[PDB]
Amino acid sequence: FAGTVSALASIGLGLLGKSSATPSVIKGIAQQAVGAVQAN
Amino acid sequence: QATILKPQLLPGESVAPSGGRGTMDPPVHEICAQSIDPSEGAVGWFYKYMDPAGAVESGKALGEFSKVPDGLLRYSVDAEQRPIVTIECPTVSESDLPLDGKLWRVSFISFPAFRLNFIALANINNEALTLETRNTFIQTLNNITNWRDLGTGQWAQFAPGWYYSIYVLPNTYAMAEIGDRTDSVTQFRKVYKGITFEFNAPTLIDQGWWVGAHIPVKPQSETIPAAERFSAGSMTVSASNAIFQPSNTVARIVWSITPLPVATVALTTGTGGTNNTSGKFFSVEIDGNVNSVWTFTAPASILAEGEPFAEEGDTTSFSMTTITADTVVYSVSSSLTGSSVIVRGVTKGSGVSITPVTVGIDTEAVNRLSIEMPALTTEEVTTNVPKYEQFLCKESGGAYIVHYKMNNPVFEMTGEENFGGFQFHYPGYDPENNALGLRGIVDTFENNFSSAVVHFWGISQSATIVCKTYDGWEGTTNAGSTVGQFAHTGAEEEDEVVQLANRLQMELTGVYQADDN
Amino acid sequence: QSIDPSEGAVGWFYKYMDPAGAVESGKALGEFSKVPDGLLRYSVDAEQRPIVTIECPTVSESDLPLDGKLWRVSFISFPAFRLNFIALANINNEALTLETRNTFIQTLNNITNWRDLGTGQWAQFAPGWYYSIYVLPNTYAMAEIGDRTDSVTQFRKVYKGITFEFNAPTLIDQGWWVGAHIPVKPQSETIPAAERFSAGSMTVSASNAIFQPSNTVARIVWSITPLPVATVALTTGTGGTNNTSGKFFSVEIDGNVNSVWTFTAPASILAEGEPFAEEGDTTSFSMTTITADTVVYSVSSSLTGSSVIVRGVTKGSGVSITPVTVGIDTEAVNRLSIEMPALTTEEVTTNVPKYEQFLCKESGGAYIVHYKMNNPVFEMTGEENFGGFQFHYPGYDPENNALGLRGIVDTFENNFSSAVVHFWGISQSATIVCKTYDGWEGTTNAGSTVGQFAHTGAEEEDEVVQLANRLQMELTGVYQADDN
Amino acid sequence: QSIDPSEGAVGWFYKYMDPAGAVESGKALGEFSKVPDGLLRYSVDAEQRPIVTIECPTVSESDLPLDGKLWRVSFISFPAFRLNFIALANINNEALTLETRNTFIQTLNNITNWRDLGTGQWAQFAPGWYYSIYVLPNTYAMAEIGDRTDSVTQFRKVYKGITFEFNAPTLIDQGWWVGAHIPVKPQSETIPAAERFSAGSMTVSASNAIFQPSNTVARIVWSITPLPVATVALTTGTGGTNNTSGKFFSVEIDGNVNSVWTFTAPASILAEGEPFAEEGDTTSFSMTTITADTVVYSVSSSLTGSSVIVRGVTKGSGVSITPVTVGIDTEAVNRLSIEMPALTTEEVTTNVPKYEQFLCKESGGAYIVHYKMNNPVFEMTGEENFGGFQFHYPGYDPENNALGLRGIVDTFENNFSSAVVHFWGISQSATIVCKTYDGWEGTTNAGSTVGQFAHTGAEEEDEVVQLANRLQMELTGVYQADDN
Amino acid sequence: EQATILKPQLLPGESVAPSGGRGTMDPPVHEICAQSIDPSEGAVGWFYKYMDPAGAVESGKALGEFSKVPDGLLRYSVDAEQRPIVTIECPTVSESDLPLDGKLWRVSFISFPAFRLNFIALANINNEALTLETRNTFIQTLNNITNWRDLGTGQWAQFAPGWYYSIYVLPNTYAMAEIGDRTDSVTQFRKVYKGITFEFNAPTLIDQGWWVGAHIPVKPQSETIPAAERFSAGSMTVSASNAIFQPSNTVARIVWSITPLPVATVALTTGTGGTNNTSGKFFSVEIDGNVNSVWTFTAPASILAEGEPFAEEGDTTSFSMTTITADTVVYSVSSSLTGSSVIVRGVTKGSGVSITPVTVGIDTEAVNRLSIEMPALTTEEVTTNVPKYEQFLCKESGGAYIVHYKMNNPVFEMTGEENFGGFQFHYPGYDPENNALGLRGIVDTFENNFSSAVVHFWGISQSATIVCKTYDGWEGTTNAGSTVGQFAHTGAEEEDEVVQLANRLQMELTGVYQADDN
Ligand SMILES: [Ca+2]
Ligand SMILES: [Ca+2]
Repeated sequence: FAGTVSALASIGLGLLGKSSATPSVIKGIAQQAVGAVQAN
Repeated sequence: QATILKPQLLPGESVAPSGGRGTMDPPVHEICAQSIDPSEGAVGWFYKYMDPAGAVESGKALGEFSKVPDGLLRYSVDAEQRPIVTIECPTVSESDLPLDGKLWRVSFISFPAFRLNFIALANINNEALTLETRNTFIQTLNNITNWRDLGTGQWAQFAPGWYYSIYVLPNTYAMAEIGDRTDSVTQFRKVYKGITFEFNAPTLIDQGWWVGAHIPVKPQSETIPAAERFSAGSMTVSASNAIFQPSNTVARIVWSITPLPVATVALTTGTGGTNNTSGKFFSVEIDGNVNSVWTFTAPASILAEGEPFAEEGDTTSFSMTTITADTVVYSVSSSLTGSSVIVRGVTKGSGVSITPVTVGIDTEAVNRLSIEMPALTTEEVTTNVPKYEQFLCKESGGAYIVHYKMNNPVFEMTGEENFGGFQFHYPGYDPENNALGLRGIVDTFENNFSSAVVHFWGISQSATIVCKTYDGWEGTTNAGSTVGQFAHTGAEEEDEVVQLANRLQMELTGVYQADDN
Repeated sequence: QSIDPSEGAVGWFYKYMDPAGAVESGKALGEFSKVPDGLLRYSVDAEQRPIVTIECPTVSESDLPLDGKLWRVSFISFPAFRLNFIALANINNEALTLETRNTFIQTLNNITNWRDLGTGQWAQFAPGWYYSIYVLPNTYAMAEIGDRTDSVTQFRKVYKGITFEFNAPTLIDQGWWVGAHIPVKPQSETIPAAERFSAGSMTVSASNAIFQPSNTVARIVWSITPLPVATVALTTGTGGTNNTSGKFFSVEIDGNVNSVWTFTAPASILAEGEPFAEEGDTTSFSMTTITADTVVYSVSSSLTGSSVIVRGVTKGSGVSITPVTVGIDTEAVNRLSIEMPALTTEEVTTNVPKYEQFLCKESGGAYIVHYKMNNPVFEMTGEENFGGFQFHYPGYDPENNALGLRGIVDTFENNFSSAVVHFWGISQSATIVCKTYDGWEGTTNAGSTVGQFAHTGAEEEDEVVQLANRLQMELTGVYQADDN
Repeated sequence: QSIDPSEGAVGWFYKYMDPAGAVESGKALGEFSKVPDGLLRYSVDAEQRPIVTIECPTVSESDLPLDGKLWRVSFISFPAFRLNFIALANINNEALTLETRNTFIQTLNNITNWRDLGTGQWAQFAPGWYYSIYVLPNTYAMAEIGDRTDSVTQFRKVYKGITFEFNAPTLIDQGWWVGAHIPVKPQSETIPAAERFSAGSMTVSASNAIFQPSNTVARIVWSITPLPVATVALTTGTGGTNNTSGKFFSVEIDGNVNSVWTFTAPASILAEGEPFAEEGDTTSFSMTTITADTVVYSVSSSLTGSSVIVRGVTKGSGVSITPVTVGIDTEAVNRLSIEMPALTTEEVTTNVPKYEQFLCKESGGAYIVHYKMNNPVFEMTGEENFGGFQFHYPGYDPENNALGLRGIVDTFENNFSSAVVHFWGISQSATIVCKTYDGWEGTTNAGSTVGQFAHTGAEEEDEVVQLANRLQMELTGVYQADDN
Repeated sequence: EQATILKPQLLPGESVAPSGGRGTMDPPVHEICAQSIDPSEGAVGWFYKYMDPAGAVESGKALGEFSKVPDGLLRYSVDAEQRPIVTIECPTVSESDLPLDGKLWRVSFISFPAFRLNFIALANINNEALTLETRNTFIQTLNNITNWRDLGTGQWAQFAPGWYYSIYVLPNTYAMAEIGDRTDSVTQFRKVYKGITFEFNAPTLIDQGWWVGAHIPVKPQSETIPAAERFSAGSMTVSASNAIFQPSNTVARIVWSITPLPVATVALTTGTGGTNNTSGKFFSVEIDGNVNSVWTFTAPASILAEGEPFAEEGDTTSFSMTTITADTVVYSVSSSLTGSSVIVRGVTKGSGVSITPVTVGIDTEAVNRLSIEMPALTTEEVTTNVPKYEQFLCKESGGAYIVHYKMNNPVFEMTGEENFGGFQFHYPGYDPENNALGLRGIVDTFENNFSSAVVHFWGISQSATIVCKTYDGWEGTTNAGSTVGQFAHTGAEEEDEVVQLANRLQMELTGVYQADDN
């Protein structure tokens, strides 16, 4: 349970699980997973 | 709408004061919608992939449009080459009248190839192509030796009323294939490729029409053996005619030799008129009269008709005994005493004369790519293709062609797999007429994209074609890559769009008018 | 949105799913032969349903002897463009031993002018073994640059459905079978193109000529790869010369030892570091000894100083290769190293878990539905992997491979799984009818006839395609014939 | 309930992601070696977890000296079937001269029986440089032609990912590295099949022997391209031999200029266009000279009038090759031209952006994780691209490439990043433990053992995979070991 | 606040045909609206990069096409970063064992805002004080390098006894061949920023070491190598040394090379080997060996030395060593020329190189060399003469991190071809006599704008090394054959509004920092 990279999955996999399943949406989570953000 | 920014450190990553990565995924300016948020690159790409030339001057181009939005590559370099070539009739057909109502035919083959743009061949006379006519053509493109020394876009006679030239893509072509300085990238994809064939004609005699149609072609790596002590080769003497001088007097044969090393051919005994390559293998461009004789020191041992002909330190002398206004007889002569002379019958503007040679030179193995020359027939295309379009050049101020991910439903990464010596086969065409060694075009062929051709017909000697091409390639750089310094993260997968595109494309004809550019 | 798919995309569905039943269930709608992946801007989709009557190698077609004797017959189906499938049979229900196996293989790779077996007709290849090939008419029809020539820039099987109906009198309506799909991609092992001379090999298979004194006569089919087709005619003795339509040199003959066949060399030849003939010599091939088991042969020519040639070939199994060099030239043309789908009823089980097996009595035969197994999408299979495939397999020694352009030359579907079906307890008094609904979709480059049929590639019907290979997946590509 | 992937997906996802944390985090569950793309009827998924402790070349795995000396070690993981990666090294702290790297490569392009190297044992190709080949056991274990002879049709790497733990005592952690995934694809440059005489070549790589007279005694690796393997042994002189296991001829031996080993020809051989020796004739090999940088080798044939060989070879440099020609028959096999993933710290950092460098001390090693980097979807490498790994690179000229079936013989996983991890300035006294969690999915054609656990393909779970794919294109694939 | 501007593809009023017009579109400008300005990321990004070329990226400030100086000067431009990372290591004397409580080295770096070239290394194993002789021996060397690309591999190179240096180039730019057959480069160019972090790769404890860094400007004033025809005069150098693991007393290595003379494949004719060849276009070769060993090749062009005809287009000249000691060596070059003379010459291994003046029967391309006054080498010469420097113990700083900046000019005047050359180095106390004639030395264009730097390290345990993670940004204007024209497009807009800061900011501080602040 040291995997960071792994956490960075279950985090998004986590979302996905209750996410609209849109591949567009997937992009969303997939960036959130990397912990990205909307700057300003 | 809004901008996105990913962190160097992944949630939790604990880097040192100089660790991490050295990059910073350029921000995401993906635009927004009720259902999707493609990034300007994703978007730009869509339009570019769709209407390359237009979408740009259309203003709809933007962001990493030269990158494909299918979030496949973790990192990738990419760009677009917009080389603009002006194709125009080869023969300065001298006319006495004030109105040389002459017309010429011309056709272009587009290959979604890494370094190659498209091919083109015209007929000074508007005559169509004959089988054997066509064949010579073909066998010529297979026999082209130091092909690189042709990218200049220069015209080249192969048939009587026929010439042909090949156009590279300025930079990718500007990336050599030698072990010393330049080697390609690990692989790539033709992100989108379009060409406009502007009908540059005097708005006086704007006659003519053209047919365009996309045809997919996948290459076949019919590879060449790696030789050691000796290597098999082919001595080529494609006899031709002096674009100006008297056939029945002077000939213009091109003389190359498949695996034998490039060695300067200086005309010694004769009248004069030579132009040798710079390619790695030995080839020559020379025109002259009978008595004339060129020379050169044979880089390596050479056999032929069984018996040895030359040795490293030998000096070969090539001449021509007879020059009918259409046929040509020639002689090849070795220093090496005990050897006998070589002679052979050719026919300028016709097939080449082959000479199963053998060169005392280690031979790197390299594949040759067996590629079916797309319907070149005035009217074959018209048949095997329903999605072809066609109008008069007058109307459609030219032709607009947009290639597309034709072969694979999705965008694979055509890599080194299919790379090599283009060697075109076709129906009715005999390969026996195919030159040996690694000659012909050499390039990585985007096996995903749609190859495609467009023949112009019934135009005027005066009318010329400005081919504005927009080639968009993306690939992964390895080493020595003079480009690796441009690669960033690969486009994000926005299939939402992508699919649409694919549909359109499919749904559409990759051909349009240079007025819909 | 209803998820409305073109009625023709639906056709494709069932067709892919159940290429045979779909037709029968009328569910065969629209131009079902085009793949709804919305890929091609245009394309030609075709579907040949060629039917073959498989009889037991020796058993007549006329009279059906109710022997109450049996025979093992298996078929290997390949998603090859024109090649429908291959079938091999043992007139004694026997097992496929190694040599037999290897011989079988060996043969297929050394099949010179393979077009010579376009005819479903059998061909002994071992002591009690025969094999034959089944081409897909319409495609096989596509003469590779002859007089009548059309062409396709690339294609992809849209589905393949073969159903080996167990045509056996209910009387001895016995035996069983095992079917299974095994995906195989080919590798392009190249046959270097050459000039003044071209290396090659002179093969000479030998085996008893059904209906001739076993120990006396022997039917043999000897060929010579780069050597251009030569017209052989018996020169002196007991008749028995069947020639080839082929482009290279091959001929099947039979006769007394003293019998002699001869033809003129259409190009200079070399054998055992030595010369053998000029482009005009009169080559003479005959036999020295004929054993119901073995056979010695020897060929010579009018070439002055031309030594003779001699080697032996134990009748029924393998060929006597002869390293040769021909005076003509070769093309780049390469063979296709292709793994050979488990030929033993053994491995098939021990390797394919989604394989099936029923008795031919209940399961009126065996019906298999080929499917895109190779890659998750319907990639286009073009030129890239076309060539004379030569199957390799454990045990099989490449040594036995010819040297020229041999074997079944065709294109392989870089996607569809190949499948094999072994019938075991069949009664010679039974024949396996083979319904073959196989439909490909490709693109034309040059031709005078096919073009006019090319329209638009089926629209991207993502939703269907989706489930499509989803089902095929969780499903055994094998099925009870009667379930077609 | 948006979607419910079965464990085998999750477990997979997490693995094709953090193949270490997956397991470590117990997140790896279900039959995870199968890609939930749902493309197979049946498939055998598998995960080989080799843990090799890549110790410095000249080091005692026993009483390691707390030296404080350095050494470069670059790992170039390839998504090959039974090939984990290659290990580059350099005891003397020296850069990779073109000479050097060109020597390196050629070594790997001319490795006679690469199998003889599976031991991953160190091999000195250059004065201070070594290499070695670590393999994915279990697969490699399945003997190529085998005894139970299990044969896999097609496969596909489902997830590479391996960590290169920086095994070093706080005393000496002086170390820093940097990885990066660079995709690679093999272009099948085919080796032709010939008949009576097939060409090949004779290689001889000379170098000094560990703990031996750097000018009095030198070790070479003499081999022959298409030559059938034959046993050698010192005949007269200072002992020192190591025979090959492969089907071709090669051997490693140490000794002085007086030392002479010999073996008997397995078949005819021509050399310098001259019959060097026939079947019987016993060939001898010795050294006219021996220094610290050069060696004159010379092979004497038992043949009568058989002129012998004499050759200069700078030990530590390339391999001096003598074109050959054996009387054996050869099957045409495929050599695979393959770009060599940037071998230089800079070459890598400037051309690849998604690289990630670290100080070993802080980053407890390195952890790279490959991923389907070519096909946007998991196609299925099979026979498709299998052969002799023969690499090139900028600079490298094939002028020094072996004519025979050499190099690393395997199948390169078409679509999948091959990566590189360079460890610079590592303590002599430190090693790299390499636990790779490699997994693949394939199909069985013939075998007796593998086709048992062959089951159904993974259930097509897009979203899952979809995401997985997003994260990849998204990531670096190179992380602090502390992140596995 | 955010904003996105779009420059139409047309101009107000332009009536444009479909087919034609402009072929390139303008990448959309994204501006960060500020209460006083709204630069585009390609600015900020730059800004930051230019300012902290590493920490700006590690931090998350490297936005857009930051490799483009925002000063609306170029219409079109090519931008690109290069982050080569070499791990300069101690050189090799021999597997000569190594105790931790023992040996260590001194290694210095000189970084020049040169287009292709990255930085020049230099180290002394036994840890030495740069003696005058040592210096010259060095400089003379760098200069007399024939096919400078020959070592672009960033491989160590000896010269003085126990002294080695090396050259590291911008892997991608070095990758772009010069004056090659059909090869050439960009039109102009200008470093957009460039910093280097010499991470201190040292064992946690043997953290011993101290380094100094400082920015010192240097501009190349060019001197020319005149063209000629019948024969182009030049000279052949031959330096000496003892290969590694080599009996220094009787096995010497030499960097024998002739200048205007064409590379001619050198081949060992007799005796032990020890011979390396050069890819470059000029005759250069590296051989070593027992005294009486012989080398050779076929003299490509008419050679005349010692005022005497020495060779012809075909003669085969060979080089053998008369007497080789563990310090000095006497060599001999013999012509296969009918009654030619012979060249007996001797050189001191660890120092200097024998220049035998020659004249080659070959035409020459006039190409000038750049008189670039080499910067500091004297650890204390810096400290004293350059105020804005910073010294640190590696123990208390993971290393050094320097960052340059247009110092030579307050503006960013594109430093085109105007100063291209195989720059030989100039230094206080160096005889330009040791200089090689012909066009040798490292070839390249020098950013006639940026400050060059130097960063000497001492007391670095042999076992400790230095990872030199660099970040060289630059933008030029491509012309023809450029393998980059594609990556070209619209120039950066003028953000002097910001630029200014950056300038007066840099100057505000040193260019030297801690390798833990990047
Ligand atoms: Ca593919
Ligand atoms: Ca100025």
